[PDB]
Amino acid sequence: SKPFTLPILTIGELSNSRFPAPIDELYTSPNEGLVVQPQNGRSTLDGELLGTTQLVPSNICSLRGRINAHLPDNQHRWNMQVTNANGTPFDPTEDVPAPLGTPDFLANIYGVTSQRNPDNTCRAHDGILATWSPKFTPKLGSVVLGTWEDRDFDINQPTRFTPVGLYDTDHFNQWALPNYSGALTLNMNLAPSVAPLFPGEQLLFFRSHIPLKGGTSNGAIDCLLPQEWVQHFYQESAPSSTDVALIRYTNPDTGRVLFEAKLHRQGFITVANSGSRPIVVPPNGYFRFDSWVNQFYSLAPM
Amino acid sequence: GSKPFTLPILTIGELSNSRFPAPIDELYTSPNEGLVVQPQNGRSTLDGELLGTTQLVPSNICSLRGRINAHLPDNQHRWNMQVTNANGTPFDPTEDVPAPLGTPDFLANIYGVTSQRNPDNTCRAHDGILATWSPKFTPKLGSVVLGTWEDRDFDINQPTRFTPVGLYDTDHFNQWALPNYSGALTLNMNLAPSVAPLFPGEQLLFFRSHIPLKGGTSNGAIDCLLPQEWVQHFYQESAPSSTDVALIRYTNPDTGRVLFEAKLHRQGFITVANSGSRPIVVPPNGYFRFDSWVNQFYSLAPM
Repeated sequence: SKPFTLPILTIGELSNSRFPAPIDELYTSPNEGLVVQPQNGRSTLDGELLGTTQLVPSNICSLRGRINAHLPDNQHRWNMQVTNANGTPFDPTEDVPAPLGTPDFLANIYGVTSQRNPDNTCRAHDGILATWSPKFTPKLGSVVLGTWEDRDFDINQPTRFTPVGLYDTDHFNQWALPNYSGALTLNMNLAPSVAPLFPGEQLLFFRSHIPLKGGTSNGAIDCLLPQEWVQHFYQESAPSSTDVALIRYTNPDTGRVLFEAKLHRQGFITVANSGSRPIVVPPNGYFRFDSWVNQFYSLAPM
Repeated sequence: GSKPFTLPILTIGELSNSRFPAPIDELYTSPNEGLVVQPQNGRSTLDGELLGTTQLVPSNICSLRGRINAHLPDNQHRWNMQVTNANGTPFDPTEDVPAPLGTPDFLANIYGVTSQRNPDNTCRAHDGILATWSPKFTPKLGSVVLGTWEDRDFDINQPTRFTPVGLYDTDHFNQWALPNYSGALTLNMNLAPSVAPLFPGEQLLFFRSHIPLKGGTSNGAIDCLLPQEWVQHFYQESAPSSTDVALIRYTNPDTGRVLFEAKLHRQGFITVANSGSRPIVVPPNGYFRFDSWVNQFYSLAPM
């Protein structure tokens, strides 16, 4: 078989796969009572992308298309038809939950909506992508973008939303999926929920504290795999010999090993740990693949 | 045996700009008559030695982070920021880089958002400008100025980050003009070298993005020598280069149909046999594949 590998990347060299941001720390938590089912940053270990996951980092939580209308309310809102990169409208019959890169959490996402016309005249206005809105219907090919009172966009010109962070904390829940087709509809083609199946284990996350325009929050976005691991597995396509890869967080200069973890075939990590805490790792260290083990493998407790 | 050199399996719609956070929109070639082409982001040798200000994390391209340390005494709503490493230690100007890694490598009014989060999780963010042409843009000395608008304030000595979005306007915009990383009347140091064709009848080939512009008229073109994914691939692979020039061919893997060929130079840039300034259209499913080690005297099939 083509041997399985992880990329040689320290924590300061990793990116979040659910929001455009550097990884700030590793984190573990029980997430009691919640369903953990992110749709970005989802890949099998042998490189099959899942959910809404795609490879281009600047397309994470970005959508593009053409603005088609200014809405007749007092909220300064603009409807956008979502397109592919070639300008063709999104096809709702594609077996994805939503256009690739669509945000996978409820929030008021602060960002900038920009346009460039064929004659190279441009405009951009900061504002909000409300992923909880009844008119957030990206699987139907349309979303609404907000800005402020005095701002206009051009109808039917190429349009892009660049995400920046959270506008505020209203509606923010990183583990609540949007209704990709709007109210009273079921999401489809989802990457499965993930949970520890072995006793004494918790998920391990790659955490970013993303920007927040106003309010009080740690802004935590937890991904199952950093974007670089998604990219690596996609390129490598190494066969998964068992359901679980044993990985160890290692300092390459001294060989000192900090802890060990289970990297599951479906693309997430578990550790033997209790409670919600940040993990501190050596700045020069990174996970190394050790061996393929079985699901009942007992990890050394952190 | 030596590890074979390879390019990643990535179509043009799967590539990223290495000089600005943006997808690649097209390939582009140009003689760039009379200009010195010397970008500092998106620079790597084929064997994976990063050069200039190049670093691996895509969301850190044209970002700076640190701690705001002063509100400046004019009507311009400008804030001085001490640049830091991720752990909060100040940037060390004696590091043999031109500037902190990921620092912008072109003159512009860059539109973005400056955000803060205090230890007690209280936050604030305000849009505004990073003016890389300003006398106060001195990232190699560990400080830059950030603008916002009236009656917007930041906390002194709290963690701060600038997220770039695009161009604020076109004033001072020149993608091939390097900043003065240490300010007025200083020389830039530790630069990745300028690049140009070495063989007659060739031009550079660029991976081009049209980045956002807040107001004005411009195609917003940012041309990189290597997409960010190729920088990332070479860094991981570290395959030794057998000669100074790799012959690469833009190929559709479904049919084997080859569109054109190019030279991928050891120092990390591409040339093609072409004349004139024009975008290039490629098959959506195609990508460059490494064909063979040639050398600089290899005569390319004309595009």
